[PDB]
Amino acid sequence: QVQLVQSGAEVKKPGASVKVSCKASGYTFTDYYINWVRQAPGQGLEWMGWIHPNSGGTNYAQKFQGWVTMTRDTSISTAYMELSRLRSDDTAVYYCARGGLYGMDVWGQGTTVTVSGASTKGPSVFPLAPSSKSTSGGTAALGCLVKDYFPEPVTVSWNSGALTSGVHTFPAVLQSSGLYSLSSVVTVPSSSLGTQTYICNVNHKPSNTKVDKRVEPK
Amino acid sequence: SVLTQPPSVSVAPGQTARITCGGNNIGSKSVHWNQQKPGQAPVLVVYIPERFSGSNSGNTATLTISRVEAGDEADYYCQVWDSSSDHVVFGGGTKLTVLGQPKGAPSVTLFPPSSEELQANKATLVCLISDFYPGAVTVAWKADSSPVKAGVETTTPSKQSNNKYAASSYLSLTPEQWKSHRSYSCQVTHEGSTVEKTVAPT
Repeated sequence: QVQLVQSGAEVKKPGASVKVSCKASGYTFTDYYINWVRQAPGQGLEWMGWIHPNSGGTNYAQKFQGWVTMTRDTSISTAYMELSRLRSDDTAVYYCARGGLYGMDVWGQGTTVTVSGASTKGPSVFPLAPSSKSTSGGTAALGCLVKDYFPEPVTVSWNSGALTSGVHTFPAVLQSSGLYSLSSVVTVPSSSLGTQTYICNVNHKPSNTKVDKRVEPK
Repeated sequence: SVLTQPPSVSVAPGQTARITCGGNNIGSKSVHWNQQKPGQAPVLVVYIPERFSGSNSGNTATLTISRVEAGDEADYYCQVWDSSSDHVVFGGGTKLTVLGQPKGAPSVTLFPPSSEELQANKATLVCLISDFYPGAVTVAWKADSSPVKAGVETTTPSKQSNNKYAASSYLSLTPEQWKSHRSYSCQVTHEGSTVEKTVAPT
């Protein structure tokens, strides 16, 4: 099993630096080149450079010369890459593809680097009450508004994970203020309201915040 | 070296898709093809079924996929090795779309501001759009039949788990703005047809 496992997501500020590691498995780390590739959100693939783990020499594309530094630790079969003085453009997913000593086979799962001036902020959770208009043919639609948080992600469960059917959680909007907002709606039978309790469980680990909002009818 | 690809290609299920990669004497420089599905890392093909075959000659390289499935919807990148610089050069990428999926009209649910948010001197209108194909929507907002564009945040369409698309549009406004108008409306149009939901402070 040949694998490349990279470090977790990183959320940095403009002017900050970041280091991302790439763990190699299932093959001798030192007879295959290690390449790095950057993919901006919605753009194509962009080769950044390579490094050969035997002699540690590097080769950078001109665009990334000066602020990208690639190293490696042959002991733990890990490659590293350091982005310095980050910009909003550098927001992208960064991969660590393996290259032949002619393969260019096997990629890592990628690391997300989000550069932004927004500050870590927990969300304000508001219930989206059912009532009329939310009801359509005996089924009611109750929701939970998860407003003004940074950075991604949040997780929304219902009734501590006991309510899974009819759950539709929507991908978050990135407002112009730099904060995120999403909504999570459930469709329940209109006869269930009054006898059943509905609570949305919003977990936002980056801010160490978890909010259980009871959603009651009007 | 530069690598030029068509930005998008579309094919019916079971048909044959062809993705080209143009370059300076690419026919003698060994071409590799990558496949990237949304949210995942690229996966090398370069020929995973035998429906994928390669053909490099002259100034164009061509990846050919026979009997296309919906599972083949992905982004495809050609890749060559510029021996002038010991660099790896990628193509622009081609979006393969399969034209067999069933069309669908958008389902829209609009929520007024919560009382709790109004007690915080804030107000947000939540428009939730779901179960539409193809994934392209335009959202418009109205305050008593007068168009409104300030405070509008809309997501780009994102594919759901049922292989349809979903979006959401939010209208930010003040409590005195929300209670000053008779009603507000979220209008969603999709392939000419429009669905509208209205909500009022009463």
